[PDB]
Amino acid sequence: TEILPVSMTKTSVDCTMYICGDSTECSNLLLQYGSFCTQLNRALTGIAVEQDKNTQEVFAQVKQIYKTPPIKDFGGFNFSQILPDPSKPSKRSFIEDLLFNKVKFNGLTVLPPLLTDEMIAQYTSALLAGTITSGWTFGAGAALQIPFAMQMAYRFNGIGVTQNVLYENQKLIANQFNSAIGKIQLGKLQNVVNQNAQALNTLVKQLSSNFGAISSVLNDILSRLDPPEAEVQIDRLITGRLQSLQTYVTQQLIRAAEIRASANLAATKMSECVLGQSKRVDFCGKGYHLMSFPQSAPHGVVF
Amino acid sequence: ENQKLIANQFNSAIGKIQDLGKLQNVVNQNAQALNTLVKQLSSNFGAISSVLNDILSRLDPPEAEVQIDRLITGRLQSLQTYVTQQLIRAAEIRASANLAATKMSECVLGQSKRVDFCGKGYHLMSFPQSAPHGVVFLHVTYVPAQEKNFTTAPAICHDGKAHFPGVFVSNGTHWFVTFYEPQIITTDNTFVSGNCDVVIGIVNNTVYDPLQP
Amino acid sequence: PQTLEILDITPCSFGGVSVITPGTNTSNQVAVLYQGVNCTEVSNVFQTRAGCLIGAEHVNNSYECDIPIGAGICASYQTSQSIIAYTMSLGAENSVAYSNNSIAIPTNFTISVT
Amino acid sequence: AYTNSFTRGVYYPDKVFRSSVLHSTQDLFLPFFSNVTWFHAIDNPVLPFNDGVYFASTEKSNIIRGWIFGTTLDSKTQSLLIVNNNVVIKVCEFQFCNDPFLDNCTFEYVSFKNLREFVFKNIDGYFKIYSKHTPLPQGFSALEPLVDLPIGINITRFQTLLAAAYYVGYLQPRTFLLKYNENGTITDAVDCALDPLSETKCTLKSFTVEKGIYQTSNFRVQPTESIVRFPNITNL
Repeated sequence: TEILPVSMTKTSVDCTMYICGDSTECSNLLLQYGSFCTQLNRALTGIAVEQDKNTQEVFAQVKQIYKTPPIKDFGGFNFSQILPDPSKPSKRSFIEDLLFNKVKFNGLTVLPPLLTDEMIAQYTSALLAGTITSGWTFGAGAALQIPFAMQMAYRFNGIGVTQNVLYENQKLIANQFNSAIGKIQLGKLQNVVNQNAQALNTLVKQLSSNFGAISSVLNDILSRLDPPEAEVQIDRLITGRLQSLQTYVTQQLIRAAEIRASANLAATKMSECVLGQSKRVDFCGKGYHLMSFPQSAPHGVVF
Repeated sequence: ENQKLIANQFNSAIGKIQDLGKLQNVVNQNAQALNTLVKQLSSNFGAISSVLNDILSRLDPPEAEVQIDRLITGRLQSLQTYVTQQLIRAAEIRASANLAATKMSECVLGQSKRVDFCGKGYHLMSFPQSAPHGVVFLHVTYVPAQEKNFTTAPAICHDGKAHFPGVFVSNGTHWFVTFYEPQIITTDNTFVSGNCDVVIGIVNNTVYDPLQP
Repeated sequence: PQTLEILDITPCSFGGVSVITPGTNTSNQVAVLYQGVNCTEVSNVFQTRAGCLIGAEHVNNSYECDIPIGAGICASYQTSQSIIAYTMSLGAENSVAYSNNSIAIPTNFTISVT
Repeated sequence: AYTNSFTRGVYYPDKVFRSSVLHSTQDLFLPFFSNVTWFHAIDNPVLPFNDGVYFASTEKSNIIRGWIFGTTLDSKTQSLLIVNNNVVIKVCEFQFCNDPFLDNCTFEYVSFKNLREFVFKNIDGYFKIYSKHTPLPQGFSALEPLVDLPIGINITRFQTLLAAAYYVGYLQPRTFLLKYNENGTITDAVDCALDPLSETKCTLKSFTVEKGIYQTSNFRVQPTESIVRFPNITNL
């Protein structure tokens, strides 16, 4: 069970509300700094469009959407919580719910992802129904059918293992599948959620920092002083809060390069372990790899 | 007799290029980085002006050093911001350059058995093209397109022997081995081990043997 | 300070405002998304999880989408022709006829030069 | 009568030469599709002057030969006497009656098928006079600076005089994106604040917007009133 991250949370910032909330003379002096948050907004929009590419490269590896047939004689795995149940209103799978169970506004805006949790779980069930009913041949075009006891035999012969193991011990596979996921019921995934949370929380708490001026709130500086000397005091607040944004955005760009490296690894594992069999040693799990199953955990994928 | 399939499709696909999203994005991203840097020479950053001559030659040097100190901080933060964006963007391009080096080695300088690494379908061969600040791979791939539906069983015991195969395929009444090329079932690509209680789902049918004729 | 009822403070409705357009070589009318705000605050009104989407028309059908709206909605430009806001279709709803005896490889091949 | 000035009142904001650039300046130009007041002299009443006016006319006989810019107009505020025979410009004061006669002063100066557009301005005591003579149609023509006068006065009222169809405009501070050509003149312009597609064009700094979604600006709900509360009539 390999837990790979795929996408960060999409965040866009508005400068004139963050630095200069409900102030006009702060916006005038922010204009005097030329154009710093035109490029800050282009930096964060480039991150946000990148997360949509990440989710659409990992899960959307196939054009069609395949349905599990109403009779499901798929060799016997615990596919009740794996394949989708029609009981839940916000439709997912309970295994996706098990991963869902374990995992404000000050200018910052958390934009929603395009590919919703129900639509990702439809991509994943298409990949599961593609892998079971059609094997590796669904990676060329649409699905091209293969029986389950024929496709795992071919997944033996493709790694030099003789085809006489799941052909003789299927009840071992279904029981170990129940037990190993039973041990499961997320170190990498909860980490990514937490690093995003501490990044925004330090950014919000910077508004309680005065950066060496008389106060950290806008109205007290404006009321106590006048444009002779309030000009100096508000300059410290702006250049303090603008360094806080550039620090946050630079940390977001480095962290988005890490998630894209793990999104190209998850796209490579979807192609070479789910849509086929990998001959590579210890790439799709320790041992001799037969087949993988994608599972759409939140902001990630579970192989 | 399918080099005529290839050549036409090779000419059509080079035509469809004639009839660059990743590469033009890279050229444009460098341009906006350079253009924002030059426009910072018209920003005051809190000083009187931005042209260094009139800060010196409008007012006294007593406080001109203070005003130029605010201006030099704004220019130096703008230069540091540009450099740290170039370092991040060069790490992105180096990931693409290591992917293009891996595709040169494994798709051009060899054949990749990896699924969907060198194009969709069974990868046959690539050709690099020396595109501006990049490379264009003409991934010649063997893609079967117009679907079908056969009928097969987990193994086929003929007279008591479970075979381990090449794909057993069958158009509806007779069994073929297989790309969609129905070849005769033969024990050359299927080897005998076990029995027909030792592979679940097994049905009973002939397996042509080549030693008999 | 006058009575003793406890009343919250939630910030004013702000957000982005995006313009959904086709090409200027294609059309001239645009849609206006309002990000995050429910649009009792702020042409054809339409509410989404992304926010209000005025100027375009809801369509109960589903197509392979062209202009990313967000949260499972996409916009396009067709029927004269207008701008429509629909749920993205994810591809054709194929059903594989899997049996205990079935296999498939496609008939012909295209030597695809990707 | 009121009418629609489609794309009019777009002049050159500076004497800088630029060639084939999309330059965005925040200068007071007449807004697109604004409300301009058609008059008929069949007389010429008082007009509102706020931040300069866009004048115009449509004559085949050149009959308008006078501008009178003054607050009091009784040789107290500096009035003008611009005449078009050459644009001879008398900035000195003449003793006017209720209606000045048709058919001690300070400054004198000499420089169907016609439009006479005359954008005025008064910023930093620099009385700008722009012009364009193009034989309100469906088109676009930039207005060149014809003369400038560093008078340094305040004017707030005027009245065009002749010896019969003159229009007035409303100049407001508004962002505008310009389009210079190879020749160095203005061939197109966009207001970037009139309709949502226009402010897309400023954020891209282009004219041919491609199909997509663009974060043009930010939405904000302004406060409506004030609620200040202090405890019950306690002390007394």
